[PDB]
Amino acid sequence: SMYAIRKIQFFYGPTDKKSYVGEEAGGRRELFKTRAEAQARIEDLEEGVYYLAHNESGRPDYKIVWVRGE
Amino acid sequence: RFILEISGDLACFTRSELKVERVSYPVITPAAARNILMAILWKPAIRWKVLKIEILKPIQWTNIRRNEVGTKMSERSGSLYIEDNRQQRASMLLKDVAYRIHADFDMTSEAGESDNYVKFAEMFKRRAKKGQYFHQPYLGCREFPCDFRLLEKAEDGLPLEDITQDFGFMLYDMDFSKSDPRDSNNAEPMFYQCKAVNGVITVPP
Amino acid sequence: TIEKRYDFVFLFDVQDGNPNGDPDAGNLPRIDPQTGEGLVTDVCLKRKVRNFIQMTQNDEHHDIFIREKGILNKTEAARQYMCSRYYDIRTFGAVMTTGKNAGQVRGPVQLTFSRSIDPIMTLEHSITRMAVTNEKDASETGDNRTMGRKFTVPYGLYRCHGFISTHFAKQTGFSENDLELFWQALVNMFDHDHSAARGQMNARGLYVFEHSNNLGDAPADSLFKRIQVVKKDGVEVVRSFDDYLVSVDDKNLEETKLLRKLGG
Amino acid sequence: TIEKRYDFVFLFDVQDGNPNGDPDAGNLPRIDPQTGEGLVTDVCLKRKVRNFIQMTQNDEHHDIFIREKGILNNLIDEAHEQENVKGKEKGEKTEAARQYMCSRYYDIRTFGAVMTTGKNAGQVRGPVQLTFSRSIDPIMTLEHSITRMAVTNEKDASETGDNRTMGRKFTVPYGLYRCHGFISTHFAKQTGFSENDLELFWQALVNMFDHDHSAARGQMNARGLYVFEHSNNLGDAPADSLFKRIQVVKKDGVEVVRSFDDYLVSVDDKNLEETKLLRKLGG
Amino acid sequence: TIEKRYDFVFLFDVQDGNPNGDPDAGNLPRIDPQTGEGLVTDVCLKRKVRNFIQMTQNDEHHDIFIREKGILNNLIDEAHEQENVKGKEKGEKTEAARQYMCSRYYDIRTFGAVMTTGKNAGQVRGPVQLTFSRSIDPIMTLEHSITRMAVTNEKDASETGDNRTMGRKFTVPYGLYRCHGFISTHFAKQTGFSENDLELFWQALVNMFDHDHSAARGQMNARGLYVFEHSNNLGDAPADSLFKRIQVVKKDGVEVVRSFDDYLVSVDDKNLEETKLLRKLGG
Amino acid sequence: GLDRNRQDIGYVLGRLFAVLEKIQAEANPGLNATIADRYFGSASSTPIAVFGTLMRLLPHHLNKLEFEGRAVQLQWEIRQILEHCQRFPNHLNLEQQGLFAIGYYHETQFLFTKDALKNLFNEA
Repeated sequence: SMYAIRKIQFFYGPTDKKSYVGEEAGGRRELFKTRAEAQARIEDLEEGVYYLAHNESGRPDYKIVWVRGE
Repeated sequence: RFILEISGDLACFTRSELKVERVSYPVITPAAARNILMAILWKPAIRWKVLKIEILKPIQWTNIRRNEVGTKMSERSGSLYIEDNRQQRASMLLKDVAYRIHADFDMTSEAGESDNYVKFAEMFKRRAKKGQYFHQPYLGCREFPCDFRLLEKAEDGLPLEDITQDFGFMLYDMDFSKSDPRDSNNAEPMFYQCKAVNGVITVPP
Repeated sequence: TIEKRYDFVFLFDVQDGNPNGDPDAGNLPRIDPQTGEGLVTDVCLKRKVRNFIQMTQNDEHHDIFIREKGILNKTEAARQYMCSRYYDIRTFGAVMTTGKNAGQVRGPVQLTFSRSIDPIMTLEHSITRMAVTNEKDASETGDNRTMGRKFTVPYGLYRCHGFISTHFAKQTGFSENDLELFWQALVNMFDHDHSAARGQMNARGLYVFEHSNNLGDAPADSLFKRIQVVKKDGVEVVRSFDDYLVSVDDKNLEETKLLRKLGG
Repeated sequence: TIEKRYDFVFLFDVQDGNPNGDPDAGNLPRIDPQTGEGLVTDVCLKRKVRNFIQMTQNDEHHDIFIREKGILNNLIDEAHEQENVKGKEKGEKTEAARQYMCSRYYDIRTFGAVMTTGKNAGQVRGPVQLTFSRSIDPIMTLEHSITRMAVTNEKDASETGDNRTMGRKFTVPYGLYRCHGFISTHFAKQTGFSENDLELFWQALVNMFDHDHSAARGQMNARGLYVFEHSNNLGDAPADSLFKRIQVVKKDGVEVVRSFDDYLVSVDDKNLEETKLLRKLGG
Repeated sequence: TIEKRYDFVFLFDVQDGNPNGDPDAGNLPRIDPQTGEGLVTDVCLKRKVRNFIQMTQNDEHHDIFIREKGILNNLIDEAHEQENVKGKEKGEKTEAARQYMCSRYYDIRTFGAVMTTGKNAGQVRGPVQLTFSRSIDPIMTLEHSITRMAVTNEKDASETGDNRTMGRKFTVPYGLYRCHGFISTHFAKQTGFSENDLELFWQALVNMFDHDHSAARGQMNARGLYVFEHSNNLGDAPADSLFKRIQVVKKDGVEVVRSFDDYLVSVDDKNLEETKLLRKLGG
Repeated sequence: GLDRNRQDIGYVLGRLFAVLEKIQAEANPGLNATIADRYFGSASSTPIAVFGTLMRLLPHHLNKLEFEGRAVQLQWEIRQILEHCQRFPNHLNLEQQGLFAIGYYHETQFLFTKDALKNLFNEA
């Protein structure tokens, strides 16, 4: 259906929270038809240096997911 | 009557419907002025009454957050260990406020022996001049101390007479009646602020 | 038991490090948005006091009732016992689950936000580390690249205003020796607080105004105005305590209010 | 555990090359924007001490929680499944984990440490906190440039011009750095930082630099270590005076600082007779 | 592996030629603007070492990693098809690459190296390190101008007075230069640096310059090589209390220096003999 | 503008160098070669090396200048400028090294002006 990415973020202190990708801006969460686009998207996020926020434990984990077509 | 002016850097008077995360009023609270007067001189026989309130400088916001605990302490407990309780809280603080007040007072039922109107008025003037009180009046919270100068009329920056916006219905006070000594339980009288041009006028019942 | 109103002014400075990072915008030192100077909320000072007392005395009459795990691990009768047991609870007060009127128990001492004399500027160091946090993806292929952004300030100064109110001390029994303890505390409140984030924070000067009667004689505004602190004219960039000037006026206060120089 | 609170002042200089390089601007040595003085963040010096321990001991009770390449979370888990930690329930489990880890790794005992990632094992403030370090007089950086005589990949045997290979290696000619350090008795009692370990720490700082050499660093060495030893548990007096007793200043003649003999160090011990002891180690 | 730990000082002069020129400032020698002293970046002297080895050894177990014209990724990949083709499964495959590289190329076994371009093969800090080296007393560069008989191209076909563009050459009338070198042990144990390599290295230093003469450099030499030898893996005494015992001073009589007879060399051996050793190599 | 008598060493040395350069320019018209890359690097720290050496050969350039008026005017100008100095310093502080450049460029701007030197000479 609609392929996309699940986003998880681990903070120091056992807590941690979840949100998709594409919730940054006016555009809603972004939708890819093919898993290949999602794989490339994962790669290009993994490419760069990662700048930690405050009270952040380690580099985030992305996993791939297809969401039922909205 | 009496005319007084209050000054200070910071002040919040939290609405009810947002008490969880502070959203202060634009204007001062008619209930608050009562207690501010009572701070200088509390007797068990005096009933205060506020008549006129005057803004002085344009309203101005800032925002802040700090770490809180939300568990009222109880006898059965030993301590709190706040690390297991913290609830970060935000606040909408007014900045750089000075207000002017016209107010008077009357007598309660328990007039007592020394129920002389004149002596209470005189000692109030004395305490206002020398700087005397049970405790420094707040400005809606203990951390914002205020400063009060007893003046006659027009002894500060010219009042900001500019017509300002409405505010709908506003907190007035909290009834003491159905409560015995030490305010067992209370209700909440309201009023209508109705955007006074510059001088907000407190109507009695 | 105390019987006179008290006021005081407190002067303290941060050498290098962050006093109170905002928990809303990353961790930057709090700064007043439209002027460039940096606040320090009172509650931080109150916490440092409570920690000092818990660390120093360690016996009865001097428990704190608001602890931090790191350091260590009819109604009127109970209320009086309790307000006799914990130094903190009788000093700054507390609010009971139930009591005379919603549990309000105030206590004498009060404090206030402590601004800075001059506008202040911040530095954002970028910081790294050896090992990856978790084996998740393990960052094995040299991907441990991560940055930390630790904050700092170069130097400043801070003014704090504090009150007392003896009437509350009546119903809390604030003995004058407790007040002496309080003075000693704020004098030495900093040597027992060192953490990487804050860096070296230091206490400069304490000035105590004492009245004669219970209700006071002179409105405290002038009492504060007597002390003045100014930037030295020559320098345009402040870097130490040497760049400031402190002036005390004891020409008129001697009527019925005494002044001390406990701080220095 | 230890007995008496300590404070101290530390003096070291850089001969040639960059002590700490900002990951925001190449490897420019860290610099104050206004005064023009050089900054060396503490974590660098902490890292150097950790490295010295790594070199010197190679024994249990002295391992270090942070190393060149290791999964922290795996270390926490390993420490987690031991008999004491297994036996207790969750509430006491964190404290047990803290106690075991503090028993094992010298680093966590001395400095601070944070561990809440997987199976949480708490936070420890650690006794020996340590401050920034500043440079006495403003320093200048000599932007050096170098060349390579090969090319990394096979993509270009010959560049558009010559092989670019323009490498930059920054250096600093001189400057005295000072820092201030504290040790706490009460916090020490919690994690068991014992006296002998303090002895090891003093030895470390005295001989810390000789065992850290690199291309970029150049010659470094340490000059001064002055120690104030409080008498009673609580403070004798505020530290600030104790620091202000010793000072360093430029000799009047020079205006381009290029050695130690340019500077002058003076120690104050007249009003010392108070119970605070001054012990000098650096020289 | 070496069972001691070495620190040494080195003294070399230049007669009439540019020792190493700014890759940017035309080609003029590298000088310290504020004090007007000379500079010789370390990589230059190290590269001279590598050239010496290239000429002398020319077999396996002394091949050199950096060459006149080569592809680095090719050298890494070639190592990736040794016996350990995949048997280490990317966990220590990189570590196996490090071991093989350090097994072959004497350059990497001695000085540090970085091999993480393609199929990353590791990093080595390097048991030996060297500092920048600078001039005892200021030097003054004598710019020149020279002329070539014939024109390179035909673009400037016409020959006029302004034609036959001169181009330049730089020289230094004299100088002297101090070098400071450190040898680690604990780092040595990792990459198998052996005693025999050290002997080769001393012979490399003493006889470096005779085997390297170009047009620009002109004559250079080696005035002194002194080695202080520790007696423990632990640093017996700090660096400076060693180095200050070898003091070189301008003689009084001359105001302008022109040759080694002017300078004076003093070696101090008061009591270091008890544990430390001093051996003379330069002379 | 340009200070007549700022009197700090760098500025006067910079003016001197600029004048020498302009002399070299008009002395050899059919040329583009600039003493700039030749001696700014020398001039910053140790003028004592370079200034006198240049002064050795100024007279040749001056004589090779064709027109008498320019030569005598520039002669008087350098006589004016050299009045401020008393001794070639051997080393310069950082601000001196920069102010040397500022002086050079101000002097070049002033010289390239159409007739200012003519007016000043005519006053003389």
